[PDB]
Amino acid sequence: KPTKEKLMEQLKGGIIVSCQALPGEPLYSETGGIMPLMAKAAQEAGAVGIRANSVRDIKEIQAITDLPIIGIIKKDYPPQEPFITATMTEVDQLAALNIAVIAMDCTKRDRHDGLDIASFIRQVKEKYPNQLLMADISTFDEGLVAHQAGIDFVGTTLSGYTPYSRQEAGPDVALIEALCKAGIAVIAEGKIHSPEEAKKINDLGVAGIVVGGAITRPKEIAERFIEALK
Repeated sequence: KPTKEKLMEQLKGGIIVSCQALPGEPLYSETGGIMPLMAKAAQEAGAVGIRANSVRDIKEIQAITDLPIIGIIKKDYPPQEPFITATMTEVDQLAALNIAVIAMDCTKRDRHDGLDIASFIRQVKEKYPNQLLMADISTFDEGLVAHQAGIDFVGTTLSGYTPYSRQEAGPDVALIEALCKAGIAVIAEGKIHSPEEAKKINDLGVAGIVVGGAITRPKEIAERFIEALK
């Protein structure tokens, strides 16, 4: 449980690496053991944090690194859309892992539990006052709503992954900058594919930067190489 100040010191000017592989992906292992190696690679490279999904993966990663973890549990709650740490059940399991940050879908979309997002954020903060939280959002207003509700960090991971957000390819640098200017602790995340993009984003004065697929999804990296040849 690092203080926000201490965590901000740790994350500033560095790269957080998202080490995820869902069933169906080439690096998904039913018995685990792959994502911890990815996290180890990130640590050896000089990464300042890890983003990880699932109780299993988080625990395996904790076993090999002391880097702070942003943790999520991806689980569908149909008919509603959110799946990144969608209900208190996922929050509770993540709280039990003793990790630095819990990230969760904080979009404006209808929630399975019927709560408005601000109410849920307040509920989590009331239940776990000592837990730092990150709001995965898609739009500027969603970031503002989450911040006013008491979220510690606002992340841009869902921009381009909701129908009403920016659909264009590449990182949502306009959203990142706008949130930074508004005086919000921003963790830039989503579609950051090149070191050049990462530097541009870092220059905006973000609290942190998460790079995922560009480091830890060889399939997606290879696809981009292959596409350039067409």
